[PDB]
Amino acid sequence: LPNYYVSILEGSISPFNGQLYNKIALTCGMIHFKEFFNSEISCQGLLLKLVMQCALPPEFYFYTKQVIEFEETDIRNLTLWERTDERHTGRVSNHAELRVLSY
Amino acid sequence: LGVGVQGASLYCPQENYTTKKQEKPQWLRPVDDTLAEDALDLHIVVKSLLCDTDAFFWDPTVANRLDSQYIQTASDLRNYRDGTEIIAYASGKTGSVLNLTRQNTLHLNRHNNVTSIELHSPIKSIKIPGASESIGRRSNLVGIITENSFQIFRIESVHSRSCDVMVSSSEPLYFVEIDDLQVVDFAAIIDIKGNWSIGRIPKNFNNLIDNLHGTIFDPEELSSWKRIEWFSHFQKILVFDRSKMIEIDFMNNWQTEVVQAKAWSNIRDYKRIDDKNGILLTSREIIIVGASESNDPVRRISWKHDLDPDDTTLRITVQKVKKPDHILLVAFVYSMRHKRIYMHVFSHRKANLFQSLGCSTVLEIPGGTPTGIETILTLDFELVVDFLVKLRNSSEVYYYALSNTVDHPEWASLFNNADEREKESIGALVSQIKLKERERISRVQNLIEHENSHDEDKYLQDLGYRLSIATNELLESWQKTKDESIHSKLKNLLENSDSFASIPEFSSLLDQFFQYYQDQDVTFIGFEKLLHLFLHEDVPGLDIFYNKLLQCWVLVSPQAELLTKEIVKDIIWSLARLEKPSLFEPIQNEISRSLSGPYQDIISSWDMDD
Amino acid sequence: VEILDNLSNSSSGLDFLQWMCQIYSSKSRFVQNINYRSIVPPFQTGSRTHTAKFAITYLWSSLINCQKSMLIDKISEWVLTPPFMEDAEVWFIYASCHLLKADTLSRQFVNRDIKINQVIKHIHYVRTFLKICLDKGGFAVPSRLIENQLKSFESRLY
DNA sequence: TGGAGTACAAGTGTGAGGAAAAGTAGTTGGGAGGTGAAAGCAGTTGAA
DNA sequence: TTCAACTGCTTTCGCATGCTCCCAACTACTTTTCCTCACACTTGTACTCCA
Repeated sequence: LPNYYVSILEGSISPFNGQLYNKIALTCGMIHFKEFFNSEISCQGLLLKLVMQCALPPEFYFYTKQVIEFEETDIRNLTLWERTDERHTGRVSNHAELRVLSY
Repeated sequence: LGVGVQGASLYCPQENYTTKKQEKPQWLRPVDDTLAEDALDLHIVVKSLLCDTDAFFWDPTVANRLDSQYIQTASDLRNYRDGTEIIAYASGKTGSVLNLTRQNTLHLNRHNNVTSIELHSPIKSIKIPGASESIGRRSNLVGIITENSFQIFRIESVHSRSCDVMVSSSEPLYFVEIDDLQVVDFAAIIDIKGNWSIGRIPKNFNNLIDNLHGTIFDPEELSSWKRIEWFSHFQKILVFDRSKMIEIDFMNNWQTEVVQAKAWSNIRDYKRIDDKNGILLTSREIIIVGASESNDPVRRISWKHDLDPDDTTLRITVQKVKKPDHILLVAFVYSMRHKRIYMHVFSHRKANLFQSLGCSTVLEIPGGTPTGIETILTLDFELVVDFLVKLRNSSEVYYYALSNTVDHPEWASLFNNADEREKESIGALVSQIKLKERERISRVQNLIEHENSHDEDKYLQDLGYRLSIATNELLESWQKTKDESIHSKLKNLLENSDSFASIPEFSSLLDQFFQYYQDQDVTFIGFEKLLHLFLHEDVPGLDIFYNKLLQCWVLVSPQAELLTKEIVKDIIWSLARLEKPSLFEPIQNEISRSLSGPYQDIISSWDMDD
Repeated sequence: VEILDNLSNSSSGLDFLQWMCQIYSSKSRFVQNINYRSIVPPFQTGSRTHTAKFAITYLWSSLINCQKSMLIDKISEWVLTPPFMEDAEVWFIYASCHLLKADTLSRQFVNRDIKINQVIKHIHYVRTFLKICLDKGGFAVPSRLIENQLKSFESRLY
């Protein structure tokens, strides 16, 4: 195996500045993750973990939840985005799990 | 005197177990290494406060912005009174504003009166020289360097009735030779970029540079750090850069390049210790205590210790300690990247005998990092020391007495917006949850009074039947849609999808709902072996998942009871992805897409090999 | 020092310095034209005209340890085998091996045939090996004090 | 009142900066190699 | 004449042999192909000050 098929295949650099989501954009474009599979996330399994990390009283679980219901058009369906076009990662934070973190 | 020298260099790195045996048969320490032996030295702060107020580089032409040392004015050159400690520092907008007593610590005076002389140029260096013990006094003058000028001031005869510190002056001698000057020392002796001169100081503030000077100009040195000091009082200046040290006598005509540090080091800082002979030099990779020579005071390079931290912006402060049989010399290096310190304890004995102890470090305040650390002369084995710092991205001057005995602006200045129509409409959601939290505590309390009833049991009887119709429809909704080669809700019901309140009793329903199905096209993923990413440990039952969550929010909530029930139930409304088809569904598509590629793609699509 | 300052279940620290001067010690010439990165001469390599910092460390720390078991012949033979014919600091310690012999042997515990004219070698080895320390380059020794040490050894020789 | 310029935003277009195991580069510093007598005695020529 | 001469050949055993690398060890800079997204212009929709 040649000298650059061994270095790409090893863990040379870590994913940085949101690099991990941006390969999921090429993974949602080279095959469309929409209209084949389902891009719905279990966002309650997300927020269950984030409460006991910071150990606020669990009142903020629904207080976060009323925020997400108020902002999201079509309340449910914090879906994952697709990008099939080019290298232009959109500057919108279109990814589902990152939207929960800003909420 | 020991044995270790070379005549040009003299080394003792960290725990080399150095080269200075003599085999003294005196039956008490039969070796005289360059190392001491004693117990530890832990350092604790005594914190106080004194006063207050492109991006990937730093301009080395700045040296200091503050100085503070004991002074002896003309009235103290006359009377019995000797010693008042002052401070000379900068403040204001661009640092161009130029402006005491010791109760138990160092503190600013009671009369809160500084001497505000106005300066029309940014300040690059503030220092007072300090005098020698062969002239008997402590010098009353002060020399500073601006960006546009070079101004020399002088303190004269302060008061005690109001603690009034007043200044006389020398004039701003502007750049008649138009080159920026770098580091001054008095002990108008100046170091311009590459060249230098010896000046004359006037006593006449009622209205200069001699014809002896030189240069060290290195064409192969691309920085502009320069540095001069009087060395051993015989009109010998030491002119530095980040490449070499030149020894220049400006009274005779005799120049010498002494140190040459271009190969694997540089010169970072050179603090002139108030001692006449012993003076430290800080390089990178090594801390040098090169003193002067006994016979002929030219230069004698003495015992040194290596320094592992590497950076381009390292400086040093060094404070003596007088003891009866010896003299300590602590060595605080610091940088502009981090908050850490590094210290070493040398020792000077009577026959120019040097030793060493070891190294330690302390911690500091998390607002920025230091840029300049200044020690206190303190007017004169239970070691003590005192100093004061100044951090970057700050302008406060703390106080420390070390002895042997995080809010970011962008996370704060982004919120709290100041409009009038938008002043309470953000809180409309705050009024919305108070419309829903008062609601959704009464809707659950319908079910909380229901405990082991028949009135709540008939809901689950309808629940096992309302899911059972649309799911066998969904099982055959996947056989009609099987000729595809091209999905899970658990919200098929519409009654409430919230109307039962028990952790053990719904598990009796769903496991019986699991014993309902045995045919193909219906498959259920695990829950007692798949929930466990939250507790990060064993979850032997879904019921005892709630058990320690019941032991979790006891003190932090009103009544603490029903919310922990309903979120665990909401995971059953969220984690339960239970509509995977059976084995005809992957197998019909693990071979069909395997046919879309040829025989080259077959064997390169391979598992079950290890 | 983590083996030298442990001394509880130790490997004595001096076996590791023996590991250093057995595999890294090379007598190549310092070629000086190649641009050295990540290996630097003055504190980790051991070329000709530059005895290694870890090689002369294993000299002093195995003579201080050699005193503190009271084996001197085990190192006096061992220093004899390299002709480090450039540096002067290894000639002082090669004199200092015999200077510890002429201090330890010159006791005699009587209150006399071979012990008197064996030390007369060890005085003569310190005197000739200190002169070749002065014959080489810059490394000054207190050779006025050592002859005050050596004559005090002679006071029990007589 | 009916019609023009402030700028919230948004997708279009073009290369550039980063990574590493490999290789060739530049010196040395070793190593074994490989490119007549002791005495005859004769014949013949010796030479001014 | 008288003489050397130097060439020739023979036992005795015999002693008995006489252009400079090529490749290791160090090291270093360069080789080879890959990878993830910044800059800027432009375009839209809006509400301002327009007679």
